[PDB]
Amino acid sequence: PSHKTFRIKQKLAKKQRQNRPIPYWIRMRTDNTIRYNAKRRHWRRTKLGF
Amino acid sequence: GAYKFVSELWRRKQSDVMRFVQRVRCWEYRQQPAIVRITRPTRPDRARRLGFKAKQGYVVYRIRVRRGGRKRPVPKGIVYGKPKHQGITQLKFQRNKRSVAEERAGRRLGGLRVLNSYWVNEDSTYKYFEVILVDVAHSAVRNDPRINWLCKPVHKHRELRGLTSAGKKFRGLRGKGHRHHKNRPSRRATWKRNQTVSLRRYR
Amino acid sequence: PLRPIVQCQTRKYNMKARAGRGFTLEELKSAGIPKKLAPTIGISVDHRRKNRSLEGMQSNIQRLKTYKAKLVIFPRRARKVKAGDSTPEELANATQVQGDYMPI
Amino acid sequence: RTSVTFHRPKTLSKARDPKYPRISTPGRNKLDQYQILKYPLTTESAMKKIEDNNTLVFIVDLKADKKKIKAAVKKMYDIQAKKVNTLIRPDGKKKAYVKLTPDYDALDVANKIGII
Amino acid sequence: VKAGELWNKSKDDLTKQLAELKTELGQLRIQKVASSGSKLNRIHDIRKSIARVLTVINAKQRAQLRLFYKNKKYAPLDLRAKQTRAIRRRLSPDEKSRVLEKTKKRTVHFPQRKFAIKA
Amino acid sequence: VVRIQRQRRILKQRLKVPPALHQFTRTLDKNLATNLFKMLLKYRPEDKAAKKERLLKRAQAEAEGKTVEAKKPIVVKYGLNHVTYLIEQSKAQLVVIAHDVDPIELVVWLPALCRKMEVPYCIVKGKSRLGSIVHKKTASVLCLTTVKNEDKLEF
RNA sequence: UCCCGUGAACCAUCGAGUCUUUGAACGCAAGUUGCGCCCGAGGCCAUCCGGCCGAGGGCACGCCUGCCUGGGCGUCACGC
RNA sequence: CGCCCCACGAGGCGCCGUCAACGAGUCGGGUUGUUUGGGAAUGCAGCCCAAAUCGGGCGGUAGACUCCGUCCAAGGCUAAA
RNA sequence: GCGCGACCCCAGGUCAGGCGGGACUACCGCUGAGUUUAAGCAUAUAAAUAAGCGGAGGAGAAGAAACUUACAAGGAUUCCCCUAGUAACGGCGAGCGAACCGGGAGCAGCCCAGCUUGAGAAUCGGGCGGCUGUGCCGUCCGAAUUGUAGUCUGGAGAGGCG
Ligand SMILES: [Mg+2]
Ligand SMILES: [Mg+2]
Ligand SMILES: [Mg+2]
Ligand SMILES: [Mg+2]
Ligand SMILES: [Mg+2]
Ligand SMILES: [Mg+2]
Ligand SMILES: [Mg+2]
Ligand SMILES: [Mg+2]
Ligand SMILES: [Mg+2]
Ligand SMILES: [Mg+2]
Ligand SMILES: [Mg+2]
Ligand SMILES: [Mg+2]
Ligand SMILES: [Mg+2]
Ligand SMILES: [Mg+2]
Repeated sequence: PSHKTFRIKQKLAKKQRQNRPIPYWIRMRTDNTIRYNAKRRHWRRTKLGF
Repeated sequence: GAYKFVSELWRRKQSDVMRFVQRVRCWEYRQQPAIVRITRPTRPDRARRLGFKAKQGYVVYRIRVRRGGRKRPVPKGIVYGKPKHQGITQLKFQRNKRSVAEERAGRRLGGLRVLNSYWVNEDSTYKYFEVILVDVAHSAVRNDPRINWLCKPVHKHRELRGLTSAGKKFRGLRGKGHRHHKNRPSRRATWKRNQTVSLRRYR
Repeated sequence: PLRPIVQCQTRKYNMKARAGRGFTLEELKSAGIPKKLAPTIGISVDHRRKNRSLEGMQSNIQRLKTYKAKLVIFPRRARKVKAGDSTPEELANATQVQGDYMPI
Repeated sequence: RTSVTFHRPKTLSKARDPKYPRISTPGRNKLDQYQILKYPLTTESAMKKIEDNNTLVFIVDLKADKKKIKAAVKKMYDIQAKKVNTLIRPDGKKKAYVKLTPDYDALDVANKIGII
Repeated sequence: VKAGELWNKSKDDLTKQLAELKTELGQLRIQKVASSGSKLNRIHDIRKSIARVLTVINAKQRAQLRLFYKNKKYAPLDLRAKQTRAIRRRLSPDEKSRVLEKTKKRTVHFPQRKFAIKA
Repeated sequence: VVRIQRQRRILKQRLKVPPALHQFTRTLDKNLATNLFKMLLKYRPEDKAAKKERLLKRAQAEAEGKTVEAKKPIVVKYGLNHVTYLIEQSKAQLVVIAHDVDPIELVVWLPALCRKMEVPYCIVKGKSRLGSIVHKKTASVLCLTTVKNEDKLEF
């Protein structure tokens, strides 16, 4: 909500920085397995629940 | 040699001298807090024989405990079971009140280690035990050859675990032959030893 | 350390000798081997046993005497040989005897 | 006595006088000027602030307060702030709008540090 | 800059160099947002040199401070030998060797002698 | 604390003290007590300040002469165990028991002991005042075994 | 220049260091970066040689040994 | 392997006969609950009773007596297996 | 209008310290079921367990007989083997169940309180200072005579003698 605690804003910051598709270059690091970012979250699908 | 005189004086516990001096103390005790520091043993010869010394770091605490048994703490007295564990009010606790006093003082006095405890007064409601504790940090106790044994780490919360003189009595270790053989090393260690299905290699 | 010849208890085994825990004070005294010093020179001491028979007492004395005949003891210091010790030439030939050096 | 109530007497206390200091080393300043002023944000929306309103937009350590921001903006850059506004931008860091007293020129400072 | 030369410096010059490194990182952090290329990488060197000079400062300061409070005086909780809580509470050796008179006599007399057999 | 220590003495008043404890509350009268304590002060035990000098200055008598010239120093004796030892060997020529020892059982029996072994005793008032004689915080019992020949009659 | 060496390394290893907010968690709290008190390196002016901004650091609870300040005719002595 | 040499104090061994102190609401008893293989009750616990010093606990059937064997509680520490 | 000593007890951000929490294999203590078995079930069994609440160490607990035995007797603790699915116990039903003896593994005994310096607290602590720094020494304060230290622990021991 518009009146959010600083703790919840603090944790929304990090759950924001944790949404980006994996960098283009990681994919060529040696003996690599990370393929796509399997920890995406969408605001309409998976609610943080906090 | 005074301790023998005072020893028999305290042995004659129905004489009128002890009846007086003991009832008045029962009033004084009943008017003070449950756990209280007392600067001197009230029974110096009893304390001597249990290892009290007039040396710094040995402190004496009077713990008041209540009398009577243990009534099963369930939601009303309603025990879900078969008629044979369906009783409430006549069950007795398995640790003596002396040990309960030691183990009350063990929870109150975190930093100091229980050594012993001895009866001092009693009535219909309460028993009063004076519990000798030791400060295992003061140099006068760290440099005594006779009582270092209590500063080694295997001796933390003796009373919480059953290792004092009153502890052994309710653990069943006053006794040696049969009549006391199941209680060594402990009744649960005996039970495990006796239940192990020993399946040897070349059975 | 050494052990006594004793009899077993219990009718089933009364006739079979076996090793005990220690020589009684009476054997250690009558052998010339003091109470405090028998564990020092490798002889057990058992304060709890009772001797009721000359036969047992003399048998255990015989074990003590044989052991004191074939015992060698190094000095507490290098040159100071006191009473109860043994000669240098005796000490130079002592080995670690292994197994049961007195079978019962 | 006068009153039927015994209130506890007045005793006297001494101040702590340790025989050994608990923390010997002198604590360094960790919210120093260089932590407290990370880097000036240089979006075009802020570039407009530089020339319209005589303001510099910094990104400051999240545990900053306006008093420390003005003090550091003075020690660094050798200016003063007539007023600072702060907000914690949703990505996580704090952003501070430092308005210069109109003695100093924001263009001049922006070109003394290189923003525009 | 190399720790060999840093340990070979005065206190004031050491503080100067910290001021200079944090100002050089000040400038590289500025130009991270705008410019790029070859001065974007000097950041990592400058950060590590800040760490070097601060580690030098702290190591030398605490070494001096041990030299002064290690006069066998009361030592502070940031110098007192941390090992583990159990080790700190064990008894000292002169305290674990503490015995009684009836026992120190039992060893001054009547020790454990050295014996063999077959004599 | 004050409240309980007041009903303490009040309840000791109300209750019927048995004779063994009531032989106290019958103390020495002030005049004879002061006369006695004058002699007790004359025979005080040794100061800490004075006990270093007596061991310091015999150092030379041992080092050079090698011969001890001490005569017996005679002072009052104290301490419950020691005084019961003296009394029960009957080496105690005068006993002075504090009335107010707590716990009382430490001296409930010294009157009877001195009585049935025929040793003169008094139940004086003030264990702290006894303690002052010997330089301790309490004394709880004193006894005299021997006095100087210059004051036998006074004794 | 990191190269026949005070010397690279997402190297091994461990002694010298740092170790934000928390947490038994300890100033009081807590859907609060909420609200207190004490000390204080430094500097300003002087409403005095004092006050203000301070960097840092403190303030829990029960306890043990010692010390300081106290209370109670509880027991006393010595006194007005 | 070297320098320092161990005593009038302690211990051992032997003689003696006079001493010879040993742990209290603790043991023990009744009853109650639990526990046990422990059975006129194995332990433990509550409550009440409540000690002894030519004395106390045991000898797996409750009891009185005579004798016997056995040990000395109610304080504490202790590796290895 | 006093100066005091003790006792009890206060408040101290006083000097120096010790306590809480965490992991679960094993170890110690309390608490404590029922499904099941009994071809029903109500004691019994499940079980002196699972769960619950606490305490430690690297092992813990136990431990030098107020023991067993009836022998020609043995001699602390612990574990393995046998004793023994036996004595016992049990709606004597289902079921349950140890010990002494013996064989092995390993082996180790100790220390206090008391009557016992009284020509003399010889004991201990804290502050300060010095050094050889896990301590030792010099000095001050204090604890302690309601007894610290020393001798003694039943196998003895205290004495006197050699
Ligand atoms: Mg929706
Ligand atoms: Mg705002
Ligand atoms: Mg139960
Ligand atoms: Mg029963
Ligand atoms: Mg019953
Ligand atoms: Mg033990
Ligand atoms: Mg139930
Ligand atoms: Mg069924
Ligand atoms: Mg069925
Ligand atoms: Mg059914
Ligand atoms: Mg069963
Ligand atoms: Mg469980
Ligand atoms: Mg153990
Ligand atoms: Mg068979």
